[PDB]
Amino acid sequence: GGVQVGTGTAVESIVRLHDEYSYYKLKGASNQLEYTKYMASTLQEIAQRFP
Amino acid sequence: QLQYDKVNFYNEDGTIDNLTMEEYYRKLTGKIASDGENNNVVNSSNETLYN
Repeated sequence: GGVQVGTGTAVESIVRLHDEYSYYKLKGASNQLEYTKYMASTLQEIAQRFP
Repeated sequence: QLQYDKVNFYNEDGTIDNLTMEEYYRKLTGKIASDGENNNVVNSSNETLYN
């Protein structure tokens, strides 16, 4: 009618902070940590035979 | 004179083993003792383990 009617605002989102580059940063950390930790346990397990 | 003398025993190995009964007591007893500490060293070897 010559005057403005705005539908204004609608609301929709469900999202979180992210970085795919980071995701595999964490992957590698687990991988290498896993290698060393298991390495550690077996290492001293064997070394434990005798002080 | 017999008290000096080494004399022979008629043993399970079939031997006629010229000897003093003293050494027999020695060899008999010492063998018995050896078993003890050797095992209880193994216990010490074991206590490296179980703990």
